[PDB]
Order: sequence, then structure tokens, then C-alpha cells
Amino acid sequence: LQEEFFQRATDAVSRREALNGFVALTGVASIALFGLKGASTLELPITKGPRMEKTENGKGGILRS
Amino acid sequence: PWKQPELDPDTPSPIFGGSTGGLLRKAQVEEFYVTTWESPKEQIFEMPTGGAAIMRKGPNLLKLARKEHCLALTTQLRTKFRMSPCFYRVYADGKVEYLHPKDGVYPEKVNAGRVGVNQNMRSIGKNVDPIKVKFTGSEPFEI
Amino acid sequence: EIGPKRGSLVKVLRPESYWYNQVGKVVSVDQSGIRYPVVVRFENQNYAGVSTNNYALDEVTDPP
Amino acid sequence: AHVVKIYDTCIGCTQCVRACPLDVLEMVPWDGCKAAQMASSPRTEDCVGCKRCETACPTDFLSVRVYLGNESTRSLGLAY
Amino acid sequence: QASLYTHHQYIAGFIMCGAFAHGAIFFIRDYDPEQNKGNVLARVLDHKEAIISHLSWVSLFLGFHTLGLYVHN
Amino acid sequence: KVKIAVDRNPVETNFEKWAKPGHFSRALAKGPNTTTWIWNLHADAHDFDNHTSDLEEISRKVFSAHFGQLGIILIWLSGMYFHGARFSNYEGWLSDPTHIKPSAQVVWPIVGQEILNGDVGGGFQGIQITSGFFQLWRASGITSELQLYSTAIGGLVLAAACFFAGWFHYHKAAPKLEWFQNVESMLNHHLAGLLGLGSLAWAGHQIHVSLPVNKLLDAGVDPKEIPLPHEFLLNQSIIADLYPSFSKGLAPFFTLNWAEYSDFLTFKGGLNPVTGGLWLSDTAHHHLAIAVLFLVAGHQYRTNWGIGHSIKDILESHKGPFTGNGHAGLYEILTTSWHAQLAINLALFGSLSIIVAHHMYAMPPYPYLATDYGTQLSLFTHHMWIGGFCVVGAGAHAAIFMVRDYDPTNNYNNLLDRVIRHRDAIISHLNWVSIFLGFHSFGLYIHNDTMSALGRPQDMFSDTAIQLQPVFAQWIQNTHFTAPQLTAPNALAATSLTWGGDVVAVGGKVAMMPIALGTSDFLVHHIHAFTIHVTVLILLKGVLFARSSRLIPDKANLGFRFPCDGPGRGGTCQVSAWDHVFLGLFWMYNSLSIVIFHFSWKMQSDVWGTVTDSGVSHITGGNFAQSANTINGWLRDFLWAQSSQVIQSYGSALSAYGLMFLGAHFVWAFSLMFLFSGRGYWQELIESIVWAHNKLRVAPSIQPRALSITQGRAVGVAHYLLGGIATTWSFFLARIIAVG
Amino acid sequence: QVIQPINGDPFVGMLETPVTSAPIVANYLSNLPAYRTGVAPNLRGVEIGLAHGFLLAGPFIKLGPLRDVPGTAEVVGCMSAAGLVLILALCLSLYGNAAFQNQPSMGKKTLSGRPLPQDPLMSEEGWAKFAAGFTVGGLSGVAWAYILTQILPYYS
Amino acid sequence: GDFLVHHAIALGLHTTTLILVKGALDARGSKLMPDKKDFGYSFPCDGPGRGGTCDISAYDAFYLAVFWMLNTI
Ligand code: CLA
Ligand code: CLA
Ligand code: CLA
Ligand code: CLA
Ligand code: CLA
Ligand code: CLA
Ligand SMILES: CC1=C(/C=C/C(C)=C/C=C/C(C)=C/C=C/C=C(C)/C=C/C=C(C)/C=C/C2=C(C)CCCC2(C)C)C(C)(C)CCC1
Ligand SMILES: CC1=C(\C=C/C(C)=C/C=C/C(C)=C/C=C/C=C(C)/C=C/C=C(C)/C=C/C2=C(C)CCCC2(C)C)C(C)(C)CCC1
Ligand SMILES: CC1=C(C/C=C(\C)CCC[C@H](C)CCC[C@H](C)CCCC(C)C)C(=O)c2ccccc2C1=O
Ligand code: SF4
Ligand code: SF4
Repeated sequence: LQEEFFQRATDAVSRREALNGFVALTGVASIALFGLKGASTLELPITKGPRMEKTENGKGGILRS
Repeated sequence: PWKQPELDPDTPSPIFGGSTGGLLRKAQVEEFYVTTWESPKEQIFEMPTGGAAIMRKGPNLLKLARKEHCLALTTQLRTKFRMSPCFYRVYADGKVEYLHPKDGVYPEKVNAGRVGVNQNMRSIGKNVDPIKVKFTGSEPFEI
Repeated sequence: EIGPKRGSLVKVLRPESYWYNQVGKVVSVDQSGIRYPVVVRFENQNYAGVSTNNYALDEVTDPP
Repeated sequence: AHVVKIYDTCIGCTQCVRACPLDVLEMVPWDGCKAAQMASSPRTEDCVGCKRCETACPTDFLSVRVYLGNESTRSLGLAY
Repeated sequence: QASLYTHHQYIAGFIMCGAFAHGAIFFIRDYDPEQNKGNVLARVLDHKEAIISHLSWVSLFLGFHTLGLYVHN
Repeated sequence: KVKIAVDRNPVETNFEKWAKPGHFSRALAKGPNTTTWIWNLHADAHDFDNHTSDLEEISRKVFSAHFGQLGIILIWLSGMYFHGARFSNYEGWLSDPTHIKPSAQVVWPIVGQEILNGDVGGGFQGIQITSGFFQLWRASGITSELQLYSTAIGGLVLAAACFFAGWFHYHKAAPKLEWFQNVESMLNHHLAGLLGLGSLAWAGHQIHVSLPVNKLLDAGVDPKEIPLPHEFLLNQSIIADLYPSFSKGLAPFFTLNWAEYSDFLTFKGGLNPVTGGLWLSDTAHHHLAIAVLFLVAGHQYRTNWGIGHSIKDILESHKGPFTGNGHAGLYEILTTSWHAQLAINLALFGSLSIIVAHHMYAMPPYPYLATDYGTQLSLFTHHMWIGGFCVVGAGAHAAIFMVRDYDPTNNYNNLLDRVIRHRDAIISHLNWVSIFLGFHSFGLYIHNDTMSALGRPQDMFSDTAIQLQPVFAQWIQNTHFTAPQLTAPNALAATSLTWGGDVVAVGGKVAMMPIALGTSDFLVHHIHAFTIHVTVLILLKGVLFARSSRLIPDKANLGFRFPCDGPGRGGTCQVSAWDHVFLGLFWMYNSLSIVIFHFSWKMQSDVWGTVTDSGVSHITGGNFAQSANTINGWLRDFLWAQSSQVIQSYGSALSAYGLMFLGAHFVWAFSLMFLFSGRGYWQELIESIVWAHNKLRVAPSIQPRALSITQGRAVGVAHYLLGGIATTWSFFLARIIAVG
Repeated sequence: QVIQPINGDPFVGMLETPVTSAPIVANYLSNLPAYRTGVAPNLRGVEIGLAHGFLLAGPFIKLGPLRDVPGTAEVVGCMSAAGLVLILALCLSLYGNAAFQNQPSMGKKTLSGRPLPQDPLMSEEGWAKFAAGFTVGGLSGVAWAYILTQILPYYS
Repeated sequence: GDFLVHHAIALGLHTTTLILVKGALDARGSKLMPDKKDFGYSFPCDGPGRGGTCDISAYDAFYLAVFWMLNTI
């Protein structure tokens, strides 16, 4: 009884073609979700921005930007 | 030699403990080498891949992974106890090949029964330049 | 008989030899008709460490 | 495997076959040297290219030459 | 300007090293001495020891005295 | 059974073999046809195994070699004593050790070297020394330069005696092989006699000489009016006032009343607050206990009178089931192979030198040594490097024994044969643990570097962020701090101030203060464990695979030191055990360099410094806790925050340290020519130079040849080690003298 | 003599040790799913993937970049563990395509003879089924490790 | 100082030229190995015989010359 549930779990993905397609689909779906919707909901510190930081540069004068 | 000898599986083996240096998976999927020698008494010899073992009084059998191990053992036996051994090659399918004494008199002798192979009658350095054999598939030394 | 005198200095013109354009002393010349019957001895060793080598009749000349 | 070639400069000192721990070289009768011997390499495919025969060669230049290339499971000295 | 100069100088050095390497490849692979006998190429190959020795002399002299004056100062 | 077997006059004393430089080897006895003959002459000079196959001649040769080395060491020690007697400010340093820098080398005013004679104080100019000889000459009671002169003359006399002893014991009366094979007599005489008698003699010298001089020295008494040690030795009245136990006069010793000697044979923990070193009474009782413990240990083995222990019986008696035969043939191995004994002795000597470095940075045994940061750092680093070199040499000579002196007939199922049998398992497990240690010791550093560079210090492996607290080391520190309370109730204080709670300070500078261990200390200690595990992996793989291997089964017939077996099997370069040791030198260099960098940074950031009324300020403001978690932090705050005095040493007394620094950079960089390159290119370049010298007939009779592949590797590793050692030496000494 | 090679032959490498000759170790290794020859590759793959995907969720939740964020550390750790499980499943499928494009010619030759004809694990479609079981076990174990942080009497 | 570092630059150029030129001219033949042209441009060595033939090919000459080029630039 226990083996049957997992046998039917595997039977749809038993072929290496099927499992390669499944892992490819899940990988591209998860990567596309990340950044587009994966970021800015976890408050990832790449999609937030500065407050008022680091406009000037050059400690030896000239004061670019 | 006079007649090519076939190895016997009934010959005993020298007394030896478990050594991590020895046969590997290559002995199964690919060929492996078997060395055979006849001893007059029980002596102590060093294995080319392990420690020290005591050979038996009479025929002996050693299985080694490479032909270099077999010839190192052969040279050690000939230098130490003038054993004059011989080694075979057993393939994965069971084919047994005779390697070391093809003429039975060792490569040091000639026996006047073997032909010349890969011999150039020209001098070394008289080979043509690679430009002369370019796009031909043959090296200057292969001519 | 067919080569240089034994003990006479000869010059080796073999290009691939270590002693090209060098002077060696003849120690023996074979009379059995072999490929390189002239045997010479050099005072300076090669990289292999030997001091004697064999050359043909056309590879040895009298040095000036 | 590798290519092992013996030239006519060999004089049959039969020590190149002793220095080779793979039984690649063999001594055949000849007539171009005083010793009436010549090195031959029937089991060339068993060679690894260790150049011990070239070390043992007394002729200048070397009578036996070993050329590397086209490595195999026996030319690479692999026990696995 | 510093990055541009450093980039193009390292590129030039690597390219000159490749030039000499491929010239060596020409000399070993597809050089036919009987095709051009006695020309500038065969004559340069004839006294190659002189060229190499003089390059070694000028390099050794430059390095000896440059390091000597640098260590002295 | 044990007797003195000596052969008289085996070798004539003449200069016949001095005329011909190549005489020990039959290969070098012909002549120098090639230029590699000279390198083979200077390389096979002391290799006595291939000179002759007789063990007796080898034993005599190494006996007189040890005699010559002893004479050389005595000459050097006498020279140091002479330098302290003549060109030194030792008399000035005795009256003011906390303000006058030690100096024992005086340079000549010939060319610009007058700037090297720095103002070390006391009206004296010279090189500020770093060997700590002034501290040693203050520990042993030495007041005037006359006593140093006498010590130098006695050392020269003993050096001449040792050289004459070597000449006699080789050329005149050479011992036989059975004389050297008396292992039990050698062990008894070097346990009870050498070590025990020296410990007793030094204990007596400390009790009768060093204790009163040091008791008067730290009491403010000037050394001019301090009585000479012979007055203490002869007169019991003068020694009685300083130590009242001397009034009894050896009565408590024979009556077992040793508790009466608790004034000059004390058991005290910590350091003397006046000087900063260990108490001399503690050292006296220490060396007395060591003398007793070695005198009882030197009567263990059986030599001639029935009683005692047989080493062969002891070895053959210890046999446990998972080891087959246990220690069955080791007695025959160590009584017939000089190289196995050399390996064991070199390994233990190197390890004990490491112990010496650790236990004298921890507990300074000399007065005014802890405050002298330069002497302590130099001693720690020097004995660090000597121990590492001795351990690498132990691996080398073990591999040499494995190649040459090993015989498989004597040992079949002993420990050594089973070690060769499962060598692949040992090497594989050592490789696994090496890679695991490398990852979880260096990837932590790289990760901390990244999160610092990613602006995320809260993700660090640091104390402020999530941490790896060394709980075991801190628990051992707490146990040793509380050890005098319960487990050693007769100790006055803790055995060292590494784990203590008090900050001793002499002259306003911290002698020794408690050391706090944090995440960075954990990281560096595990890096040390990784580096030592990799180095021992390399050395043990070289030792184990010296005889044979799955690649080259006939590696034993190729000798110990051979360059390669050719480009076969993909290329068997550096396959010999010698090249394994050649890589081991570099790996020990890396290990000990990181170790001494850790030592210098940890001392300068958490121990060494100047004490103030408001707290204690270190040399560097505690940067090890917050900067040793990253490689960039290590770089910027140790190799760049320091070394600013080496570059700015020009025009000052330490300019020679900057010169040594840049010359060491040169020698370290010059080594990589011999390391990356091969021999064929250099041989062809030499051929071109030979053509050039042939053109105008200046060809040398000896043919110029390139250095051998093993010779080239040896030159490369030697120049690399020399450059790195001198680089660290110059940087460390200039930093610790210009600041500390 | 406790130390000896297996089956009394010394020419082999691996030798019989009390680490391996202990009955507890032998029965633990024989009863592991990877060495259960009589079971289908997908079932042992399911068990192996369940165990490995359950253990892989731990370090990602505990030491993740958002470990200080309450309520989102477990989600991020579990989805990163599931992504790692998918990466290992891709590795398993690639290894099955690689190492089993040919056909084995010999059995395993177990102790005292009695060898099975062919291990179904060592085939191409057998290893594909093993990888399928591995990834099914991996996501199911990851999902179980997530909800074990959802109901909790202690810590997570 | 400009003139001294210019001489250092000339030293680097001269040494790189020396090694590259020597590798190019000895690519096909040498006194240590006359038959270098038969072994290809990029081969490891000829073995431990004849004293030792490590880095004997012109490829290794280029490989050692890249270090000198990097130092010069
Ligand atoms: C910074 C380190 C360094 C230094 C100083 C050198 C120096 C040298 N190499 Mg180079 N080399 C190096 C690194 C270095 N190499 C590295 C890393 C590689 C890559 C493997 C190479 C690869 C290489 C090749 C391939 C070649 C050189 C060559 C040379 C020479 C060039 C000639 C010259 O400039 O005049 C001499 C330069 C000097 C710096 C002189 C150094 C000697 C001084 C005067 C001290 C002499 C001893 C002194 C008096 C003290 C005596 C006691 C002491 C010996 C104990 C010179 C000896 C060429 C050569 O030798 O042919 C001519 C050559 O073909 N090298
Ligand atoms: C090896 C180390 C050493 C040495 C050399 C000494 C030496 C000395 N100690 Mg010390 N001592 C030591 C260790 C040592 N001690 C240790 C470890 C302790 C334990 C803490 C002590 C504790 C101690 C105390 C408490 C006292 C001494 C005292 C003495 C002196 C008296 C000698 C004595 O009692 O025996 C000498 C007795 C002998 C039988 C020795 C015989 C030796 C003679 C010289 C033989 C000569 C024979 C010769 C061949 C014939 C004549 C030759 C002629 C031609 C010139 C002496 C200078 C006492 C002192 O200071 O008095 C002034 C004293 O009170 N010692
Ligand atoms: C446009 C100029 C040019 C051209 C047409 C060629 C063409 C050729 N050269 Mg030449 N060469 C050049 C420039 C050029 N090279 C330069 C600039 C150098 C100096 C660096 C060399 C040095 C050189 C040597 C020494 C040899 C050749 C060889 C060859 C042949 C094959 C090389 C090849 O593709 O292997 C493909 C090689 C690779 C795919 C390996 C790429 C690895 C690169 C080189 C290392 C880069 C470092 C690092 C990994 C980069 C990434 C950094 C990371 C942080 C991302 C071919 C005839 C070989 C030949 O003729 O065979 C006998 C040969 O022996 N050349
Ligand atoms: C108690 C007696 C005794 C003592 C003190 C020593 C002491 C020593 N022996 Mg040993 N040895 C002894 C008995 C003794 N031996 C016996 C009985 C044998 C034969 C079984 C040996 C066989 C032996 C060998 C084979 C070797 C030594 C060596 C050494 C030296 C080791 C180097 C060292 O640790 O630096 C300590 C250094 C010093 C303390 C410097 C001072 C050295 C003085 C001058 C030596 C005085 C001790 C001597 C025994 C006095 C009597 C000699 C007399 C004829 C004049 C050391 C001096 C090594 C060596 O050659 O060095 C000499 C060595 O290789 N020993
Ligand atoms: C207890 C000490 C000890 C003893 C008795 C021996 C004895 C021996 N060793 Mg061992 N060895 C030791 C320590 C020792 N070694 C240590 C510590 C190391 C690690 C570095 C080694 C590494 C080692 C190797 C790798 C080899 C030996 C070999 C040998 C043998 C001959 C050595 C020889 O002729 O050198 C000749 C002497 C020299 C070349 C002089 C040394 C000069 C060095 C290279 C440079 C020193 C520079 C100096 C530090 C600073 C000067 C700067 C400069 C500007 C002036 C002999 C059996 C060799 C052998 O064949 O064994 C049988 C061998 O291959 N040993
Ligand atoms: C600092 C320079 C350096 C470094 C880093 C290495 C690194 C290595 N050497 Mg080497 N070594 C060097 C110089 C160096 N070598 C030199 C100059 C010599 C000549 C004497 C040797 C001689 C030598 C010997 C003789 C031996 C080694 C061994 C090793 C290995 C040790 C494995 C380990 O524990 O470290 C852990 C691994 C590292 C430190 C590598 C960097 C890993 C960082 C932390 C990144 C982590 C992985 C990263 C996240 C993945 C990125 C993925 C990306 C591609 C997308 C490793 C491959 C030994 C070996 O084979 O293994 C024990 C060995 O036996 N080396
Ligand atoms: C107008 C003018 C002028 C002039 C100038 C001139 C005249 C210049 C020149 C320049 C030059 C004159 C340059 C040159 C350069 C060169 C080089 C850079 C080279 C290179 C080479 C190589 C790389 C090679 C290669 C090879 C080999 C190795 C072999 C064979 C092949 C080949 C050829 C490919 C003056 C100053 C008066 C003033 C101002 C203006
Ligand atoms: C540093 C030095 C020096 C100096 C000084 C000295 C070293 C001196 C001397 C010293 C000495 C001189 C020592 C020793 C002493 C003595 C002793 C150590 C003793 C002992 C004893 C014992 C052990 C025992 C005894 C006994 C008893 C108890 C009882 C009765 C019996 C008897 C007798 C047995 C010199 C210059 C030389 C050299 C260089 C270095
Ligand atoms: C440079 C180099 C050489 C060439 C080096 C040689 C031949 C040794 C040269 C030693 C010299 C001759 C010692 C003396 C140096 C000076 C002449 C001393 C000057 C002293 C002043 C007082 C004048 C090799 O032979 C070699 C071999 C294998 C691997 C790498 C290399 C390698 O890198
Ligand atoms: S390279 Fe080695 S294996 Fe090959 S023929 Fe020569 S000596 Fe024999
Ligand atoms: S490069 Fe040198 S060390 Fe390596 S196999 Fe060739 S000759 Fe030997």
C-alpha cells in the first residue's frame, strides 16, 4: 500500500526525459519568480536603494560627481 | 619457449596479509596480470605493490594490476633468487595472454627466431622535416 | 685497412652527434663491413656521460 | 599508444631491454653491428614513454627513440 | 588614462609573446631548409648561437649594472 | 657483555686525500669532466652510505662528524661570550635593564655603517641584539666582563678539545661496531650521565651562585658591590643571611627535612614582579627534580650486571591482536640503520624545540626578558623555525631509511610492514581530513572576507556576529587558573599568566598579561592544524611511497634522490621521496610563517604594551579581535599597519633591517627561476654560451653543464626559504625594535 | 588474527577490518536502501531522497541570509533546500545518462556465491527511476521539514 | 630615476627577447636534442637521460618568457 503511492509518483517522471523537463521547468520558473516576485517581498537588499549615500568620490580633492 | 605454457589455477599462492595496494575495479572491467614462478624453498620477497610475503615451496601465483608490477617482480626475483619467472595477462572475458617469454629466452637474448619490428635502417637525425610530411598523417619517424 | 689509421685524430662531421666539428682519437676500425665501423674516443664526455661513439667512413675526416 | 623506433646506429649492447620494465623492447639478430644484434619493439602498445631505454642508450645520438602521444589505459600506467 | 595605458601595454606584451611563439611554431612545423638555401633565414639559423649569446650578454650586462646601481643607491 | 671495543690507527693522518677533493666516492674519484662533478662533490660529501657499505666506518665517520659539530657550536658560543665581554654594554645593562637596550655587536666605521651603531643607551653605540644573551647572563650570576672573558676562553679550550677528540676517535683510536651497538649503555649514560648530571650541575650552580646574585640584583644593590659567587660558595655566613636554610648546612637533606629548604627551593607560580622572569628558586628546585628524575631513569636498561631492562625483550613483548607482530624487528632496525635513528631523533628534537618556543613565550625563564619584546619574539620565531626544519629533516631521513636501510626479510607481519600494507588508507584519510580542514579553516576566512566586502558584518564568523567560541581552550585556561586552588594546593600562583588574572609589568611595560581567546584565535588555530596536517600528509606520503607505488613499482631501485622516471605514465616528475620533502619545506614554511604571524599580532594586540595609570594600552589597539577574521583584515592590519618602520628605517639605526628586507625580497624572488623552469632550456642556453666562449678560444676544460633537476629543485627551495626567512626576520625585528 | 583480508585472498586492496567485520556495521550497511537489491530503484530513491531532503533543510533555515527574520527564515531555507534537491536530481539524471549508455557484463559476486543476475539500479532506465524517486523524496522531505517548523513544541 | 627605470625596461625587453629568440631558433634542433622537430612544438620533455631535459621545448621557452613579459610590463 505504501509502495503504490510512490510508484505512481515516479511513473509520471520515471523517464529521464520527463525528469529533465520537470527540473528545467521548475528551475526556470523559480528563477523567473525570483527577482521579479521573489525579491521585494523578502526585502532583499538589492532592490531597495540608498537613502542619501555615496555621490561624491575622491578624498584627494577634485570631488567628482 | 619450446612449448607455450598455460597457467594453472590449481597452483597455490604466497602467504600474505591484506594490503590496500593491490587489485582494483580495473581487474574486473578490464584485463589483469598473473605472475607464475617455481620456488625450491620458502623465501621472503617484497611485493611490488605491498609489503613482504612468503612464497611457497613449488609453484606460486600472484595477481597484479599492471604489467609493470609483474616485470618489477620478475626483475626482483631474477636479481635476488635467480628465479626466472613468467607472467600472463588475463582479460575481462577470460582470455589468457602470454607476454614475457615469447621466445622463452628473455629479451636479453636473440634466439634467431624473431623478426625486426619498428626498425629504421636510416640514421637518427636523417628523418625528413615535418613540412615534408605535412597533411599526410605520417610522422617523420614513422616512415 | 679501409678506414683511418688507428690512433690518428679525426674530425666528426655528423650533425646530430654531440661531437660535431670536434676532434676524436680512433681506437678501432671494424673490417667486417658494418654500418658504423669507425670507433673513436673523445676526451670530453657527452650529456649521457659516455666518451666513445661510432661513425661511418664519410662522417670522419682529418682535421686541419 | 606511443611510438618506439630503433635506428641503425644500435650496436647491440642489449642493455636497453634490461632498463625497460614493460617488456617493450626485444633483441633480434642483425648484421649491421659487431654484436650482430638489434633492438626491436614488438610490444610497443605496452610502452608508457618512461625513456629509460634512452637513458640506457650509449650511442650519440640515441639509437632507440620514444615519441609521446596518443595515451591509452596502458600507456598512462593506470592500475584503475 | 591609467587603465587604458595598462590594458593596451599588457595586451601588446601578450601579443608580442604570441608572435615569438608562433614564429617558433613556424620554425619547427613548416620550415623547409632546402626550399630557401643560403637565404637570410637559413643564414640566421646558421649563426643562431651568436645571436643567442649576444642577447644573453646584453641582458646579463644590463641586469648586472642596473641591479648594481639600484642596490648601490 | 658491554665493553669498549676500539680499533687503533685505522686511518693515517695526512693530506693525501686533501689533495684530491673527490675521494669518498668512486664515481667522483676519476675527475671533473663536467661541472656537475663539483655539485656532486659538495652534495655527496657527508652521505656516508654510498661511500662504503661497512657500518663500522660509517659509525666512526658520524661520531667524528658530531664531534666536529660540537666543536663548531662551542666556537660559536665562545665567540658570543667574547662579544659580550668586549663589544657590549652588559655592565651598563645590568645597572639599568628597563631603559638600556641590549647590544653585543659593534660594526666598523668603514663605509656608512656608523649609522648602524645605534644609541642603545649607557654611553654605548652598536647593534641592538635580539638573542637575549644579556637576560641569560643575568639569570646565571654574571657581573663583570671578566667572567664572560673566562667563559669565552673556556669555550675555546673545550672546542679545541672536541676537535682533537674527533681527530683521535676517528684517525687514532676508532671504536668498533659493537661499541656503537651498545644501545642500553648509551641510553643509560645519556639519561643518568648527560641529562641528569647536567641538570644536577646546573641546579647546584643556581643554588650556590645564581640565587644570591639574583636576590641581590633585584633588591636594588649595584652589581659592583655584589659579592663574587666564590664568596657565596666558600663562606656559609654570606649565603646564610640571604637564605637562612644554609645555616643548617646540608643537615635537612640527609635527615629528610627538605621542607626547611623552602626559601631557595620554592614552589611559586607566576613571575618575579621585580624582573618579570621566573623565580630562580623555582628553577633550582625544577632542575634538581629533573636531575633526580633523569638519574632514576638512567638505571633502567641492562648493560653488564644482570639487572635492568632489555629493549629487545620490551619491544618483542608488546604485541596486541590488531597489530599482528608488535615491535618485533624494530630493535634490529634501530641498531643497524643510522637513518631511522636520525629520523626519530630529529622529529623529537624538532618537536621539543617547538615546545621550547611555546613554553618560553608563555613562561619567560629569564630576568627582564618578558619586557624585552624583541628577544622574546626572536627566540620564539627562531626555535619555531629550527623545530620545523628538524621535523622536515626527520621526514627526509625516514624516507632515506625507507629507501636504503629497509629490508623486507627481517620484518614480515610487524608494525612497519602493516604500515606499508595499509598506506593507501592512511594517505586517503589524511587527504580527506586535510581537505576538510582546509575548507572549514580557510573558506571561513574567505566567507568573512566576502561578507565584509558585501557590507554584511552581521553574517561574519566573528565575535560581534555569530561566533565559534573556543570553549575547550577557555575551559583548559580556567582549569589551569584554578589548578593551584584545588589540584595543586602547594603552588603559590598559576604556572603561567596566560590564563591568570594579574598583569605584571616591569619598567612601565607589560611583562605578561592574561590572553583572551576568541573566534579569530579559533580560526587561526584551526588553520594551523590544517597546515600541519597537510605538511605531515606530504611528508608521510613521501616516506610511505618511497619504496614502491602503484605508479612506479620499482621506485626502490631508483634510489632515494632521483629526479623522475621520465615522462611516462603521463609524466612522473617529482615522484621521489626527496621531492616530497622538497614540497614539505615550502609547506612547513607556510605553516610556521602563519604561526609566527599569529604570535606577533596576538602579542602586539593583546599582551605586549605599556601600562598606564588609567588602564593598559597595548602596542596595537586590540585590532586582533576585530581584524583577524578576514584575510584582507589580516593583510591591512598586520603586514601594512606594521612594516611602516622597516620602509622608514633609512637614515636610522634600523636601515640595515630594510636592506635585509629588500635583499630577502630579491632572494625569495630569484628562487622562482630555479622552481618554475627546467633543465633543457638552461642546458641549451649554456650550449650557446659555450659556443660563444669557443669562438675566441676561452673554452673551459671542464664542460659547463646546467644544474641537475634535483639540484635545481634544491637551489630553488633553498633560495626560497632563505628569502622568506630573512624577509620575516627583517620585518619582525625592525617592527619590534622601532616600536617595542 | 583479527586483521585479515576478505575471503582469504590478499591480492585485493580493501581488507576486512573490525570496522567492517562488526556484525552491527554489516547488518546496518546491508539493510540500507542503496544496498537493498530486491527493492525497485524508485522506492530506495524515495527513501534516500526523503532522508537527504529532510537533512538539507536544516543548514539553510538555521544559517541562511534571512535567519534573523522571524517567520521567513524557514520558508527561504526550505525553498533553497528544494532547489538544491532539484540540482542533485539533475546531477543524478545526468549521471544515469552518462554511466549507463553501455551495458555491464559481470555481476557483483556476493559472499558465498548466490549472485543476482543484474542489479536494476545499474541500468539506464533503472537509474532514471532512481533519480525520479530521489527527487520525489527530496521535495516531500523538504515539505515535511517545512511543516515541522509550522507545528512545534520546541524551537522550530 | 627615470633613466634608471628606463634601463630596467630595456633589461626586461632584452631578456624577454633573448629567451623568445633562443626558443625560436632552438625550436627544431639543439645540441642537447637534435631531433626536437620530430617531437612537436609542445611536448613535455625527453626524460631524465642526458643530464635532464625538462622544459626543453620552445613551448616551455614561451611559458618561461611570459613571466618575463609580465615583469617587464
Ligand atoms: C626578481 C627575481 C629574478 C631575478 C633577479 C632574475 C635574474 C635573472 N634571470 Mg630570471 N626569472 C625569474 C626571476 C628572476 N630572475 C622568474 C620568476 C622566472 C620564471 C621562471 C625567470 C626566468 C628566467 C629565464 C627563463 C631566464 C632568466 C635570466 C635571468 C638573468 C637575466 C640577466 C640579467 O638581467 O642580468 C643579471 C641579473 C641579475 C639580477 C644579477 C643577479 C646576480 C647578482 C649580481 C648577485 C650575484 C651574487 C652576489 C655577488 C653575492 C654573492 C654571494 C651569494 C651568491 C651567496 C638574471 C640572472 C636569463 C638568463 O640567465 O640568461 C642570461 C634567462 O634566460 N630568468
Ligand atoms: C653538583 C652540584 C653541587 C655542588 C658541586 C655543591 C657544592 C657545595 N655545596 Mg651544595 N647543594 C647542591 C648541589 C651542589 N653543591 C644541591 C642540589 C643542594 C640542595 C638544595 C645543595 C645544598 C647545600 C647546602 C645546604 C650547603 C651546600 C654546601 C656546599 C659546599 C660544601 C661541600 C660539601 O658539603 O660537600 C663536600 C664534601 C665532600 C666529601 C666532597 C669531597 C670533594 C673533594 C674536593 C675531593 C678532593 C679529592 C682530591 C682528588 C684530593 C686532593 C687533591 C689535591 C692534590 C688538590 C660545596 C661548595 C654548604 C656550603 O655552602 O658550605 C660552604 C651548605 O651549607 N650545598
Ligand atoms: C590572433 C592571434 C592568434 C592566433 C590566430 C592563434 C592561433 C593558434 N595558436 Mg597562438 N598565441 C596567441 C595568439 C594567437 N594564436 C597569443 C597572444 C599567445 C600568447 C598567449 C599564443 C600562444 C600560443 C602557443 C604557446 C601555442 C599557440 C597555439 C596555437 C594554435 C591553437 C591554439 C588554440 O586555439 O588552442 C585553444 C586553447 C584554449 C581553448 C585554452 C584557453 C586558455 C587560455 C589560453 C588561458 C587564459 C587564462 C584564463 C583561463 C582566462 C579566463 C580568466 C578567468 C578569470 C575567466 C593556433 C594555430 C598552439 C599550437 O600551435 O599548437 C602546437 C601552441 O602551442 N599559440
Ligand atoms: C655519562 C657518560 C656520557 C656522557 C656525559 C656523554 C655525552 C655525550 N655523548 Mg655519549 N656515549 C656514552 C657516554 C656518555 N656520553 C657511552 C657510554 C657511549 C657508548 C655506548 C656513548 C656513545 C655516544 C655516541 C655514539 C654519540 C655520543 C654523543 C654524545 C654527545 C651528545 C651531544 C649533546 O647532547 O650535546 C652535549 C654537549 C656538551 C655537553 C658539550 C661538552 C662535551 C664534553 C667535552 C663531553 C664530555 C663527556 C665525556 C663522556 C667525558 C669523558 C670523555 C673522556 C675520555 C675525556 C654528548 C657530549 C654524540 C657525539 O659524538 O658527541 C660527542 C654521538 O653521536 N655518545
Ligand atoms: C641532525 C641533523 C642532520 C644530520 C646528521 C643529517 C645528515 C644527512 N642528511 Mg639530512 N637533513 C637535516 C638534518 C640532518 N641531516 C634537516 C634538518 C633537513 C631539512 C632541511 C635535512 C634534509 C636532507 C635532505 C633533503 C637530504 C639529506 C641528506 C643527508 C646526508 C648528507 C647531507 C650532505 O652531504 O649535505 C651536504 C651539505 C650541504 C649541501 C651544505 C648545506 C648548505 C645548504 C644547502 C644551504 C645552507 C645555507 C645557510 C642556511 C645560510 C647561508 C647563506 C649563504 C648566503 C651563505 C646525511 C645522511 C641527503 C642524502 O642523500 O641523505 C642520505 C638528502 O638528500 N638531508
Ligand atoms: C596559497 C596558495 C595555495 C593554495 C590555496 C593551494 C591549494 C591547494 N593545494 Mg597547494 N601548494 C602551493 C600553493 C597553494 N596551494 C604551492 C606553492 C605548493 C608548492 C610547494 C603547494 C604544494 C602542495 C602539495 C604538496 C599539496 C597541496 C595541496 C593543496 C590543496 C589543499 C586542499 C585544502 O585543504 O585546502 C582547501 C581548498 C582551498 C584553500 C582552495 C580554495 C577554496 C576556497 C576557500 C573556495 C571554496 C570553494 C568555492 C566556494 C567554490 C567556487 C565554485 C566556483 C567555481 C563557482 C589545494 C588544492 C594538497 C592536496 O592535494 O590536498 C590536501 C597537497 O598534498 N599543495
Ligand atoms: C621615422 C622616425 C624615426 C625612425 C624610426 C625608425 C627607423 C624605427 C624603426 C623601428 C623598428 C625597425 C622596429 C622593429 C621592431 C621589430 C620587432 C618587434 C620584431 C619582432 C619579431 C618577431 C616577433 C619575429 C617572429 C618570427 C620568428 C620568431 C621566427 C621566424 C618567423 C617570425 C619572423 C614571425 C626617428 C627615430 C629617426 C625619428 C622619429 C621619426
Ligand atoms: C657553561 C660552559 C662552561 C663553563 C662552566 C662549567 C660547565 C663548569 C663546570 C661544571 C661542573 C664541574 C659540573 C659538575 C659538577 C658535579 C656534579 C654534577 C656531581 C654529581 C654527583 C652525583 C650525581 C652523585 C654523587 C654521590 C652521592 C650523592 C653520594 C655519594 C656517592 C656519589 C659520589 C655517587 C665551559 C667553559 C666548561 C664550556 C663552555 C660552556
Ligand atoms: C638559472 C638556472 C640554471 C642555470 C644555473 C647554473 C648553471 C648555476 C650557476 C652557478 C654560478 C656559476 C655560481 C657562482 C655565481 C657567481 C659567479 C658568483 C659571483 C661572486 C662575486 C664575488 C663575483 C640551471 O641550471 C637550472 C637547472 C634546473 C632548474 C632550474 C635551473 C635554473 O633556473
Ligand atoms: S620508454 Fe620505457 S617502457 Fe617504453 S620502450 Fe623505453 S624503456 Fe621501455
Ligand atoms: S619534466 Fe623533468 S622531472 Fe618531469 S618527467 Fe620530464 S625530465 Fe622528469
